[PDB]
Amino acid sequence: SVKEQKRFGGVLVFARGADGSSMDPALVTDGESYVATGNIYDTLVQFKYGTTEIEPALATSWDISPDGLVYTFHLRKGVYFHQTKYWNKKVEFSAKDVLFSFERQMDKAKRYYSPGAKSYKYWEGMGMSHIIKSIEALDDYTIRFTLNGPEAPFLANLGMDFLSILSKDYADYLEQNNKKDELAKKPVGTGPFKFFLWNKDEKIILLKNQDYWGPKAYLDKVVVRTIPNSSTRALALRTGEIMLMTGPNLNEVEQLEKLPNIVVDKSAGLLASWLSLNTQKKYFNNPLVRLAINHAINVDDYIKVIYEGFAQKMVNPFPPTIWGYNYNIKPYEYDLKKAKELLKQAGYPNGFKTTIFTTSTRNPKGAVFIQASLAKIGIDVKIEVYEWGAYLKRTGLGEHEMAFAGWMADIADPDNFLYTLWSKQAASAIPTQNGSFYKSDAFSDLLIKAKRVSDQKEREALYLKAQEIIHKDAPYVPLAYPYSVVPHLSKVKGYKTTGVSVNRFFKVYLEK
Repeated sequence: SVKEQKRFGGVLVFARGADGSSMDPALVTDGESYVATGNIYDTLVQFKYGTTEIEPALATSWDISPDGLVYTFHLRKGVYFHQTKYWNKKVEFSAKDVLFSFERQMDKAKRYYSPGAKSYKYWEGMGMSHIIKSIEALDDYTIRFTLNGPEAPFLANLGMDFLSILSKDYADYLEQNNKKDELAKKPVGTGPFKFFLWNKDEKIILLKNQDYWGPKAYLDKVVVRTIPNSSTRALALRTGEIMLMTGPNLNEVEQLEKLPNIVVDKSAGLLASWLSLNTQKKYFNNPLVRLAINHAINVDDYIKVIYEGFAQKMVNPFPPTIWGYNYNIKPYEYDLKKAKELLKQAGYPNGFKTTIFTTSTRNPKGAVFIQASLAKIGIDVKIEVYEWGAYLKRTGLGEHEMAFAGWMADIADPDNFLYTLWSKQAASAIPTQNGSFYKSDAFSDLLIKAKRVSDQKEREALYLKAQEIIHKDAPYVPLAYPYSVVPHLSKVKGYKTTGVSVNRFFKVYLEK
């Protein structure tokens, strides 16, 4: 097409607040890491850009048995892994690559990486080894999963970053050179961009993959920059030095959108932001103390000061853009007198001392707000600040007492918040994504039942009840569902804040 033809060509410079931590997405859990990897690797199925809808990817079609127990995937033929300076052999993707990618996480003998701090965190956290009974390559283009029970989220899970398809040929090559760590540094995938370079804490360069199996990327190159100060990042947009950015200072949004040639995209979001309370530690193991903390923080005021109104008050663990949200639950009321009384009832009439962890990139006013709120009931909060990589590591190991936490949905399903972040299964994995170490049988058992039926209304009933239990238990302080807010130059088209895996750049183009 002629309108289409004009979309091709150019360089996009994207900027964000913290670098990624790996080029193997199975080893990490954070959005910043996935900026790069989500462009490099494909999965068996994928989400249609801008949406939460599943469509084919490295599998062209699939059949699911009507008891939910067997999933047969028919793999795309003629797909080749990237050639780069460090891997110049041209190899066709096949069933053995799916087996490598999954079986390394499933079977500890096939871990591939040396013993050390590397961990398949999502796989462990989710209990994927409990879910899958077997994986078979029936032929070079056919993979069959057999499950130990029905698992409603399973198809959508196969779209998630941790189940990206790595190259078994490349792995084997690195193993024989004793350079296995490079699998996570110098990546090889099938996606619409390939890796060119990664300068830690500075930039990653992606180049168009001319041989991509799907519709070709418009852009020739993407430069993903790390600019940690969000004001500096916005000034870089204002000068044209960068072209699209995440994580704006919300008190600058209004001035940005007034400037010529800047657009600020905004949508409701699939995001939640809260305070973890480590329920296995002193004080935070007492429900009355947690309830006091809940009643002492004015979330309406928090959203005004921290988010400048670009957020909705959080009530349940996941946002109301996802089905199954419990609209009947009332948020805990801000009430200082009640909070004080609760602490007195718990045996702490003069409060106690504790610590909050925060990140160097978050607005510093957040931690200060919590400190101030809790000081009103006699809780003396010390603030400790960490860079992002270190923050993920330390909170992953349960070092915190209180810490800020946040999640962007991977899939539009409550399982991706409730089970992945709040279940006993999740709390059992070390490092953990259940940063409150919340351990409730009654809660977790409802989430297990909800995996085992696929009818959405039936699952909804179980999830509504689960949201009641976690609210009663108050193992955290819910704060906000932030809006997605993304400033960019008006010439940058095709980017979407909606849906999941939003930082894939294959649809983005420069208007000409």
